[PDB]
Amino acid sequence: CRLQTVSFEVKQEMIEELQKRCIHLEYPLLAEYDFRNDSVNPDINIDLKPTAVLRPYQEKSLRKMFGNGRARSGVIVLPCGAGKSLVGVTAACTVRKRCLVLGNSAVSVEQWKAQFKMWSTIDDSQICR
Amino acid sequence: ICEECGKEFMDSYLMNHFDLPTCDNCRDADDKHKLITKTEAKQEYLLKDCDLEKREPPLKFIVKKNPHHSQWGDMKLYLKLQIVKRSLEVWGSQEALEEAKEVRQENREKMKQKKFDKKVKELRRAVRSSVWKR
DNA sequence: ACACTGCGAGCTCGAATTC
DNA sequence: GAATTCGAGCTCGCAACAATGAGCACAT
Ligand SMILES: [Zn+2]
Repeated sequence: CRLQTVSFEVKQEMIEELQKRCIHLEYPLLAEYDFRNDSVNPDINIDLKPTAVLRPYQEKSLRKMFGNGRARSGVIVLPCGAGKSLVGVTAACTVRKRCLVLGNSAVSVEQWKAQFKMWSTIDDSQICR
Repeated sequence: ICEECGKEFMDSYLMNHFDLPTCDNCRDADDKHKLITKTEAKQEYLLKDCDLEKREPPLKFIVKKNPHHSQWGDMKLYLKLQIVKRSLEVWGSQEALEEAKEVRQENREKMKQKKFDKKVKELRRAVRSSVWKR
């Protein structure tokens, strides 16, 4: 998969098999985004509005994601009637880079637009579907 | 400024409707072009709506009265050389166009016969289901 | 020198159990 | 390993589109 600080460039098309083998020899791969200082990406004006108050179980899940001031690629399992979507908007409101939301159905993308307009203060020219 | 005869002119029938620098002296009514309507550019040269207004450069049209309505709506007209230049840009060569039309022109008669077997398999299902049971 | 917005067709997947 | 049942999505063709009413503010 190819092609102090030693590095070697890996192929994008088989990044899945590299993560399989790196666990297979107990040197696992982390995905800690260090988002406070990257200087390449145009930080957008997503800001969480002071109307979406988040419950203490949602504040505990986001505290384990943004641990040391650096975002972390994980899986958060909350019930659907619980705040499963507000934690998604608050995580996009905290990294504050180009989010990309994926859903299973064409009805589900009609809801994530309706949640980003409720708690995140975005114009209609930036929530594209 | 022209390209066919190279004469300097202010305006003509062209270059304000289609952006083509061609003088109005000859105008080539049946020589270089005709005025093809919008519905003929969809079923003959087989272009979708993502070919006449999104492929750069986007070409424009001319609105006119409908001939057999006179009170209803529009009738768009395109320039004929602008369409066959777009069909060569979207569909490779000219000998890929008609060859793609053969597999498309059989899809409607394929629908004509596949309508006639689902009409058999449904009407026979209403009478076979009463004799298979006991 | 006709023709806008809706809508069932193939095509290809998925989850889970079948044959 | 190669079928099914019922669901989903994206392309794209198909057929046929419409458009009816009534009055006071500003210059020499
Ligand atoms: Zn000329």
